[PDB]
Amino acid sequence: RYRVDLLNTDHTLDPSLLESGSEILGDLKLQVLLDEEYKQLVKDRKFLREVFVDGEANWPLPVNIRRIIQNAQQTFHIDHTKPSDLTIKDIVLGVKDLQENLLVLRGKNEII
Amino acid sequence: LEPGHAADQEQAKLIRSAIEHTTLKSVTIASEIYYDPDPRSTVIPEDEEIIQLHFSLLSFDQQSPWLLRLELDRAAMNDKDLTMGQVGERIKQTFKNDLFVIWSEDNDEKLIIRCRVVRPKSLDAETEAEEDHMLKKIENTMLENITLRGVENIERVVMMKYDRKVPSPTGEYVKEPEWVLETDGVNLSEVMTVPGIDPTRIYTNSFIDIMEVLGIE
Amino acid sequence: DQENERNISRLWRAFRTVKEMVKDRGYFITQEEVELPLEDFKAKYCDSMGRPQRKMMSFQANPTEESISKFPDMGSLWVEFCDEPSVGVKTMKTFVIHIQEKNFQTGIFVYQNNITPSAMKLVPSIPPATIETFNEAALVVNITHHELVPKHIRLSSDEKRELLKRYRLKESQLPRIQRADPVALYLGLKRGEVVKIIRKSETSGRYASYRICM
Amino acid sequence: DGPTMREITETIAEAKKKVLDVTKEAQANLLTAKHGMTLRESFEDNVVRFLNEARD
Amino acid sequence: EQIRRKTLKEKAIPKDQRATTPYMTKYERARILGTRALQISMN
Amino acid sequence: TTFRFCRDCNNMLYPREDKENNRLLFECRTCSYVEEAGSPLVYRHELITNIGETAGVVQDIGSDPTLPRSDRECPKCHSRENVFFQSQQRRKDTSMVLFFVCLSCSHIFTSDQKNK
Ligand SMILES: [Zn+2]
Ligand SMILES: [Zn+2]
Repeated sequence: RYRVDLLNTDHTLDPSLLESGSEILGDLKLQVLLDEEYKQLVKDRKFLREVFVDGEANWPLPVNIRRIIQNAQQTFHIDHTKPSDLTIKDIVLGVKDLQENLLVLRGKNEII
Repeated sequence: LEPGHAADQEQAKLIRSAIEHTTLKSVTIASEIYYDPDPRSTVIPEDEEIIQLHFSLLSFDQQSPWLLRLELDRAAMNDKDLTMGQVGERIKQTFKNDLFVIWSEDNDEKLIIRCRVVRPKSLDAETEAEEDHMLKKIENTMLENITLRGVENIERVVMMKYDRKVPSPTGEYVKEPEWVLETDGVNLSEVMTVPGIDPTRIYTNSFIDIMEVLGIE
Repeated sequence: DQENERNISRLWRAFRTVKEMVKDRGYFITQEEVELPLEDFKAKYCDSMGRPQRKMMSFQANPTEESISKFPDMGSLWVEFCDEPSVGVKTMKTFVIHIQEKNFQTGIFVYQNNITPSAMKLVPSIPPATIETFNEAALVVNITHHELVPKHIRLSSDEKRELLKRYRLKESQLPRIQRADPVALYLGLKRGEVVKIIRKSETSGRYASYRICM
Repeated sequence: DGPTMREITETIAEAKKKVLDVTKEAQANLLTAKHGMTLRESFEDNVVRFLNEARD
Repeated sequence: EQIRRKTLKEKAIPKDQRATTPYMTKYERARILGTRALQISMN
Repeated sequence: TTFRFCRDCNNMLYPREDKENNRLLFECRTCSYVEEAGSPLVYRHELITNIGETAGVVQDIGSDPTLPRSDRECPKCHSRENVFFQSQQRRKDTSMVLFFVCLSCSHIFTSDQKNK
């Protein structure tokens, strides 16, 4: 579900999923971004298994991501056949800056 | 239980024996006081074979003629992991050498333990008048103030098989069963220190004892 | 010797808990001596005929360089294990003057059963020397390893000042931890010291509270 | 309807038969006690369990 | 305390270092609407 | 334990140690009455008890209309009709074993199979 490898075939990405899907095989810096994202996901998995020892997946959290995904799919009419305009670096950087935009405390010191 | 010994039923039985407070009141059928004039042969015909090994093993010239016999229950030797030797040595070390104790073997048809109070060499013209009452007082503190095994404030321990979720080596979460000891009564400081358990996972219904033992957080 | 093995296991677990305590306080205790096994424990700290001795069990520890950088006000620590069950006035006096002559600011006395009140009254000694008495039965199991006990980290003076400044707090407005709490005794907290408590949160994953020692 | 009421009556009757069998075992002292509870408490637990599962 | 004392001008946090949320709260919105409507109802 | 009373003042007797014979003799504390003990047992205390379970059996126990009747076989006189009741001791841990009283010969017989 998560590992994307641009240098192998066991976890390769299908070129039909995105416009720049053929020329990204064998890339290095994009593979660096994927390795960083997958390492962060593995660390998240380990942290979640540390926090929830019983491995319960359903927990109360603020923003329903699934509803927003479905609203975007139905608003822009995702046909799930046309290749996507998204580049992978744009996806990774967008998720990262979204994480930096989730502000609960607005202080400008190390403790806050 | 210890995480490497979680599914061991007999090890959980050993822990249950190690933590449950068992006294002589839970094991003894009856307590009787007899008069045996000499500490060589008994006057009771049923324990003639019991005395004639232990008396021949051995002192007796300074022993009181009063005898304290306790008859125990066979089923109490079965539900509780107890034998005659453990009870005998516990009673011996509680009363030191002031009370000479012998016991029947575990294969005997009657579970009889016999006790005699050793007399001093000084002349006592009035102690023998109340010697029966003194032996009754010894028998009173014998029944409930002697703990055969386990830690205090533990009424009884029952044994459940709960179903915890453990990460499988393939990555999934599997419903691995575990033998867990539920307890009535709280002695959390003492129960945590016994071996064979996991002291990092012990939980108590009384959160007051958690704060006193583990901490405010 | 059945009881002696049980006491030897208790003493070995207490020694491991003491080593973990000293390592968590910031002093230099290496990892291989923390998990010293029972067979190597009996090979060193037990005599020929079997009784474990406690005089050579007593040891000395020094703070790490990181702990000097964070706390540049403490030096060595002395941990003593007692032999007699009831500690008299004379043994306590020899312990505190041995601390005095070797210039120890902290001394951990691990007694067996009890401290006599005639020796307990002089446990407060000349500043900055501090004496902490621990019972061996309370140290068989390390409480910090329990799943309910979260991570307690003692804050420095500058960290405490920054914490009070950024939240605009006074000392009394912080959550409190008493100076008899088992984790407070484990960390050796003095009055007015703040611990950052990092715990698991089911709503935000990680949560950092703070508690001042009263 | 009638077949369902007959089946319900049969269920209640077979639960009463099980309760009677447990009662005969207890009155013959052939019923073992569950751990942590007496003979009468175990008998009452078995009877209540049988009647509750009958009602269900 | 440590950063502010009594009722000096240090009570007023300057605009460049305001750490509160830039969003109007529901209580702030309710009281602003109430105060403005009360003023408008009094000409 | 068979408590024994003095034959003169009707007060209970107590065991005495004597060094003349070293025997068990019961002594009256009131009028100095001496008699010879028929048993060495001077004190008995049962923690589990088997007496009192058949308490209340009288010559007209079958006249009680509330007592249930059974059809069990009396193993003394072979009579089907009899009354029965549970153990009359009110301990919490007592068993539910039935005691049957035959109404023809007043014989007590239990339903206990562990004993039999
Ligand atoms: Zn008389
Ligand atoms: Zn009959």
